[PDB]
Amino acid sequence: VQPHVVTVLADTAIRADNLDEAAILEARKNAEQLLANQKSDLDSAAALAALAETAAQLETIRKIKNRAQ
Amino acid sequence: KDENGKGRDVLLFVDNIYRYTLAGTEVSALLGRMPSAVGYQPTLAEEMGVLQERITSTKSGSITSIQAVYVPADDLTDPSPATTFAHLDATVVLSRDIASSGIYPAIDPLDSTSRQ
Repeated sequence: VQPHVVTVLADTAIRADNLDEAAILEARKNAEQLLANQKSDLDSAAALAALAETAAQLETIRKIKNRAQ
Repeated sequence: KDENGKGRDVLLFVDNIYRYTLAGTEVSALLGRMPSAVGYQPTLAEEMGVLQERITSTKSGSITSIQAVYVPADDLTDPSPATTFAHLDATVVLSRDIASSGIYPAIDPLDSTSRQ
């Protein structure tokens, strides 16, 4: 507290009236973990699959260049 | 045969038998002959075998032969190299990409093999 300014450095500062926000903090955690799940899926499912796919049979084609027939 | 002995160790060196093959190609059409699957003389296999068979170390003497093998268009699947492997116990193959890397010599480790 200062004669004009007050700062509140709270660990967990939540706009609320009652100590019952447990119903919304879990919702926040589920949102974060769900978006993490989206990250893990779309990074893996898109790339890692396509990572293997794009590298399928390159040398098979590279050797059959020098075929003059 | 050496007196009280046999023939000696024979050093033989072939310089692009592919040239001989190429000449056989050159002549075949004029010979009234037909065109192989690419254009070679059909008789190319038998003539190559005839050529190779008179080349051997026998009960008499030892003959050591080195063969220069040009590879047309740098292709293995050409009929002539293919036939050639059926003739060479010692196979040594070169690459263009290895030389493209500046490595001199540029022999490929893999395909060059030896029954020894």
